[PDB]
Amino acid sequence: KYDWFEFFLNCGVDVSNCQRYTINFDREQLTEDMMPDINNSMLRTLGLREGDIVRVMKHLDKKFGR
Repeated sequence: KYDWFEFFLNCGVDVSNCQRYTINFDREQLTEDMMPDINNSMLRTLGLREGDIVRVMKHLDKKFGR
């Protein structure tokens, strides 16, 4: 099972939100292979705060060379 908590922490998300977002990603069946498909709309659907959407997308864009 993918460690979403570590991923959010590495994005600079605050520890409380890391817990909440991990619960949500796990429940909603998000996996590592889906990371290239993640966009702002989806993160908003998954309940991320606007600041955290920015942080996570900045990380993913850097990861995937965008």
